Parts: sequence; structure tokens; C-alpha cells
Amino acid sequence: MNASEFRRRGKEMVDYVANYMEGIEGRQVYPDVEPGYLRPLIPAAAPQEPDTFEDIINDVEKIIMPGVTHWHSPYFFAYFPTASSYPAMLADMLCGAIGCIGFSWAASPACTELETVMMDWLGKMLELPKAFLNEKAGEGGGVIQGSASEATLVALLAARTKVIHRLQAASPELTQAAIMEKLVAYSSDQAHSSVERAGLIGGVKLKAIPSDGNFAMRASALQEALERDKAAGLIPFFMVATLGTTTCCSFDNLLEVGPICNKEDIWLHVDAAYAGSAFICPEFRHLLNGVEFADSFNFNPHKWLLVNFDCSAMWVKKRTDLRRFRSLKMWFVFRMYGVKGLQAYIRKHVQLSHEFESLVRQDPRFEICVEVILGLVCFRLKGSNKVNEALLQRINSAKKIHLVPCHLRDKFVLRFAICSRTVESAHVQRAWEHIKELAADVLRAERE
Amino acid sequence: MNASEFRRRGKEMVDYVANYMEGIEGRQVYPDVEPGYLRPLIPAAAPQEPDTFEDIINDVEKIIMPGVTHWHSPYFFAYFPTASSYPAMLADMLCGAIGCIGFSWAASPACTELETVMMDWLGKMLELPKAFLNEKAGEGGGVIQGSASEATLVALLAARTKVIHRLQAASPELTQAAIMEKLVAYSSDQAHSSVERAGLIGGVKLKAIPSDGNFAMRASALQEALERDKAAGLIPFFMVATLGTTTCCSFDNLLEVGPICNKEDIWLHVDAAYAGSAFICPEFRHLLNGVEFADSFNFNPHKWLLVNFDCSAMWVKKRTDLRRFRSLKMWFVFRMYGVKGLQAYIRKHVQLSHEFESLVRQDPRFEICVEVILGLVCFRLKGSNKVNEALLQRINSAKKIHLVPCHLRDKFVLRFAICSRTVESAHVQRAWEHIKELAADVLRAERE
Repeated sequence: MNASEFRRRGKEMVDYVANYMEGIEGRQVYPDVEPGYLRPLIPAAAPQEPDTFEDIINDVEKIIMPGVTHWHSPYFFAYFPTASSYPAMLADMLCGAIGCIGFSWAASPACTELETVMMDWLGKMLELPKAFLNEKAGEGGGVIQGSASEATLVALLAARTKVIHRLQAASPELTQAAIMEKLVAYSSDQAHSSVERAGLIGGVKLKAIPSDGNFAMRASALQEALERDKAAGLIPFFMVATLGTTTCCSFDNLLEVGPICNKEDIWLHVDAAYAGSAFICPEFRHLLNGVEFADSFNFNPHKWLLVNFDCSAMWVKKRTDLRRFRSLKMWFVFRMYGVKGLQAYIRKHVQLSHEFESLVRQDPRFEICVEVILGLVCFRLKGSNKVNEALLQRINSAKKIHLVPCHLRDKFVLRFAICSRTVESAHVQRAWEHIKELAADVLRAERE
Repeated sequence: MNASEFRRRGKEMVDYVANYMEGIEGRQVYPDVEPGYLRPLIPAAAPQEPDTFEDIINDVEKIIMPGVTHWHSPYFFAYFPTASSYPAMLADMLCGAIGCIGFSWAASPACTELETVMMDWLGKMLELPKAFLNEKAGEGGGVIQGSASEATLVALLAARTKVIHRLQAASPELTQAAIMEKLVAYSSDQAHSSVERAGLIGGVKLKAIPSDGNFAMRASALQEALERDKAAGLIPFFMVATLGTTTCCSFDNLLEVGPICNKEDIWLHVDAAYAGSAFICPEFRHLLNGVEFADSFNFNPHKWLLVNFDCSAMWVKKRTDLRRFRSLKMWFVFRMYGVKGLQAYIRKHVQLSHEFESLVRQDPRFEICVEVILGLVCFRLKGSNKVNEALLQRINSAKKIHLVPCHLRDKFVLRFAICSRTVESAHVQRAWEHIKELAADVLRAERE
């Protein structure tokens, strides 16, 4: 295809995408296909001659869409939101023409330059401590990573390299491997699986810190674990504190664990992949207090700040401890929405979260398990885990809305996450009515 | 922005991208900006109110473009090609609406299903051994990774896990760390830096195998290194053989090193990130002979098969040893070009490579350093390294074309890589005339 035909087909695809988005409430949010559905519907080999664009788009509607989970449907309340905004989409189109690979500054200067400025824009929007900013010859700075999982891995490897060099300087008699089997990393028992993944990749031990009644990491639990592990010969070197846990959106207490990590010379990485976006609002910035103690901080604009994946924003206090023109998406989103537009987006989602919480709190058959702070509500029917497993199965099997659960200690808990860019109060109210009706069916069945 | 405004701005961006592509030969391929140029031209903070789309696109032309290295200009002959095709661009637009995160099948079934089929399509196009295919209940299969660097890391970690379990089964007296400081990985002395990066991440030693006169890894050099390292107590566990080295597009001899790796129980990973795309052509498939001995194989459609980054295709013989709907781009590209369209694209680039080689071979002031096989020509002025460093500096400073060099043993060598989708014989001839003129200037200066 040449540019003249792209002029036609590109505008046709713009209309197709806009049509899909405008009619997305008519789509069943979760598909009815079963594993392996697609292979019988597609030829076994690539075509030798070209297919037509019309044939391909027809296949998207007929055989791709039936297997799509519509993350941007207003009735998608699962996991955490995925960012999709038209400003980011417009930037991605330009990236296909002027993006490259960005491994060096000379690969394309604009790519590296814009990223440095955009991370300063975002760092100032979050009112981050100035030690994290690229700006005004600060020793710190930010980079865009592909994912929070990658950012956590990068922080662990930087911490691993630093502690090996430190221990070898103190005792030149030590090899890297002898240090390796004594290193231990820490995280909450509510930490995302990416922490364990990073520990396995890095080849170090990982231990979970028991959380308190609010599922937060506290000084007393951390000090108890350090006392045990240091006596056993382990060397704490890395810590992932989480602001906005994937299970219940709880917050580790940075004001308590930060000073401890600094004292112990433990690299403190703050994983705020979801919750970090809300810290651009002054009423939520207090949830980030204590980040001044962290050695690295990370959150995903590609969850809840409307910058289409991939865009994971990581700041490090000292850059010396440490691609797709992904900063173009950030630039577009920040400029076409403005800081106030992004703040209104965050606040609407949090308002809608409290609206669902209000409905659950009106039904004494249910209970709220964790304090509602951002766009997540953790709730369950009072009683057995099995009645709640039945409720979740009935919900996801009806495929009108989509939820995922979690385990809080031994308790099976349902999650309600505000996700879609276009979700409204009516969608939240309808979802609750659906959940309430199915709960009556499930409660009926348990007593009969 | 809502969908109705995206209808307008999306089609406007289609026209802007098409205009850029159609006029790209009027762009200076490499920019004249210096590091730090962008920050004074952009405000220090994000706007509170939204900016207009017109303001943003004007900024792209006025302040972004001057710092862009135009990888898709016909006069870009540096590194290796970056894939940019309109079929892939059309798929990326749809991915912004129906893509998600694809961590599980249930996250969006179509994403996982299409990837499995597309890797079988591509595996059959490469005539890969059937042990690599997802198809017909084969134990092997392919996945799309974000980069060849990531694919090599994934293979190393899989090899690391397997050898630790094997040695602990043979000797339960061993810890993971005690095994770690004995493991050694291998690669050619022409291997990409990603191999060293993977070894550092994985925490294992890496040693280079000396290449032969054709810069290929051979059985004799590998056996010499194994004899030395096994006697020293090292445990070979992982090997990266390269088809199409980044320095000079040489090819490690798989028919020789494959059987050795199988005997030694060394995981053989084949890195063919650039050259792999040509193996869809029968006249180049012989360069892949011996892949039947490999445990994993990888190449980048996002270099030289027109599938916009990111798309790295990795096959593993046994899947049990082991996101963005990136398979949609593969599906679109394969269908709108056809196998024959992709074959014609590969063959044109190789023809153009031989056309440049023919011109260099007509000038006895120059020499060809390595056999020309695919879209890369390694050449230099006869004589000192310094006269060649001067030639490269004069070339890249004129900014009419863009080249990068490499070192072959102690020899400074210039690379000429066919990159752009729209490069023609006229562009290659003009570049040679430019190189020839600057060589006269530089040769003059050395003798005066």
C-alpha cells in the first residue's frame, strides 16, 4: 500500500473505530467464545495474493469481535482501567511514521528530548520532590518504561547491582553468587505478582510483609521481619511498597517504612501503577506522602491517566543508578485535556466509585471489606466464601457486566472497579441492580 | 475528545501522515539539532486549559520535526531497517480501541487466539521444523515478544531455570547460587549487545566465541572454548547463535554448533532478528539450515517484514519450558501484502544491496570486507582506520545520507544498510556518488 491508498483506508478506519466506540454499549462486554474458537475460522496458511481491505474489516466484525473482551465498555468493571483516549490514538498514528527504536539520542533526538520534558511535566503535576526531576540540572530524573512490571524489575536490578558492589567493597573476599543467596527483597502480602516475577528473574529471595487491618504495610511488621531475617543471615536490599494494591487499593505507609528502608540501606521502590494518576489531584496527594524517602517511584499513565499502552512513568532519585516516541502520546494527552481535564476525569471516576459504595452500604446482606478511597470497591455477601463464589460465577456468566474477585486473608471478595472513560452513574446503578438480583438467586439456592 | 471530534481530527491526522510520507525525500535525513534543544522551545509545565489540535500539529512541524531522524527516508542507510507499513498502521488504530493488556486468555480471547495462528502462519512461511509450530497439537509453539533483546533474555532465563533444576536433581546438595557462579553462556564475538545484557540480568557469565574469517561461529572454535571452560569448572548452559550479525550480517554455522549444543545439553537460542525475514524466500532458506537443532528461534518482523514495532517472533520447541493485540498487525500485513508481496519486498532490498556492492567493487580505492548476502554491505577505504573514520565523519556531517560503522577485529568498517520501504536504485546510486566524492576529499587531506 502507498500513501494515496492509505489516505482512503486510513480515514475509513477512523470511521470504523469511531463507530465501534459510539456503539460500544450495544456490545456484550465479555465474550461467549471458548478457547480455540478462532483457528477453525481462519485459513491454515497466509494468503499468497493480497486480500482486500473490505475482506479484512469484515473478518474483524465477524470473527475477531465475537472473541473481544470490551475493556472500554461502560459495563467493564474488572481489574483496573486501561487507558484509551483519542489524543493518544492520534499520537500513535504519528509514531508509526516518525517513531523508530530510540535506543540512543542520535537515533532520533526529539524522541529522547520530549520524554525528558514530559516526565518533568508529570513529575510537577504530581508535586513530586524535586530530587526526582530531570529539570534544572537535578541529579534525578524520569524515564518511560513499557510496564510497571518492567519498572519494578529495573529497580530491583539497580538495587541488586548496588548492594553487590557495596558488599564487595566492604569484603573483597566475596563473589557475586555468595552475596546472591543472602539477598532478600520485601513487599506487602498484597503486592502485585510482578514483584515475585522480578525476584525470580533477578535470582533473589522475596518475602511478604504481613499487612495490618487496612491491608497496609506498617513499621511494626517490617521491623519484625527485618529482625528475623537479619538474624538468619539474610541481607535486605530491596523493597516494593505499594500505593493502591491490586487486591483492594490499600496504601502502604511510606511515612513509616520509608525512614526504616533508608536506615537499613534498603532500596525503596514505590509501585503506584494504578493509584499514581490520582495524585495529580490535591485532595489525593496526601496518599503519596513519604515518597521523599523512596529511591524510585512508578505509576502507569496507561491505566488511569488516558495515555494508551505502553506508558509507565518511572522516576529515580539518582539517574546514574540506572524507544517508541511514547512521550508523544503523553504530550498529546496532556495538551488536549489540560491538567484540569485530567483532574476532572479522575474525580468523576472516584465519585462513581463512591456511588457504588453508597448502594452496597444500603443493603445489609452485603459488607464493604476495605475503605473506599479511589475507583475500587471491595464488597461481598455476608456469610460463606461459597455463596460469594456463586455470586461471582452467576455475574460473569450472565455477561452483562464483568467483575474479578480477590482473596483478603481467607475471605473471597468481589471487586468493583471503575474502568471505562465513558462510564456514567446510570451504568453503575444498573450494575448494582444486576448484582442485587443475582445475589437474591444465589442466597435462595444456598438455603434450599 | 469524543468520537465525533475524533472523526474529524483522525482523518486530518491520516492526511498529515500521508503528506509526511509522500514528501519525506525533501527532509534532511539526520537532524542538525544538538542535545537539549527541545526544552527551551516547550513550556516548563503542562497547560491547565486544553490546547488546540492546530496548535499541537503546528508544534510537531516547527519543533519536533527538526529533531527527528527520518528512519523511513530513502537516504537512511543506518543500522537495520525499521518496519513501517500502512497495513500495520491501520491495525494499530484498531488496537487502540479493542486491545487491552492480554495477560490471560480471558483478558481478551481474540488477542491470544490470533497470535497463536499468526505464529503458525509465519512459522510455515519460514518452513520451520514442525516441532516449533503451535499447530495440530504440537508441543512447540511461538509467541510475540516486544523485542529480540527480550526474546534472548526469555530464552536465557528458561535455560537458567532448567539447568538449575537438573543440577539440583543430580546433586540435591547444591543451592541455586552455587550453581550460578559456575554457569557460563556463549555467543559469537559478533553478537548483539542484548546477549551481554541478558547475561548481566540473569546473573551468569558470558564468553565470546572467536569467529572465523567470514565472522561466523564454527565447531572448532566452540569446541576449543568448551574444552577450556569445562576444565576450569564452568558449566555451559546457554548459547546464542546469530544469523545475520549486527556488525556485518554474517551467519553462525548452525549445522556445526547445533549438534555440539545438543550433545553438551546447552540451550541453543538462534538470534536472527534482522535476517530472519529473508528466510521466507526459498533462495535464502538455506541460511536457516540447522535450526532443527535449536531450542528456540527468534526474528523481528519489526525490522524487515513490515510489521510496525513492537513485533518480535519467538518459537520454542517445547512450550512448557516457558499483550497488545500485536497479532492484529501481523494479520493485516500478511493479508494486504500476501506472501508474494513480502517476498518481492525482501528481494528488492537484497537486489539494491548488491547494486551498492557492485558500485563499491568498481573502485579499487575501496574494499568489501564481508560477503554481501542480504541488505547490508560492509566496505572501507583501503588503508588506515583514520582515513575511514574521517570518511564516516564527513558523510554523517553532510547529513545527506546516514551511515553507522562497526569494528571487524581491529578494522574500522563502514556499513551500508538498505532500510527504507521506498528506496530505489536512484537513491543507492546517489548515495554512492556522495560517498565517492567525500572519499576524494578525505584521501586528499591525508596526503597533504
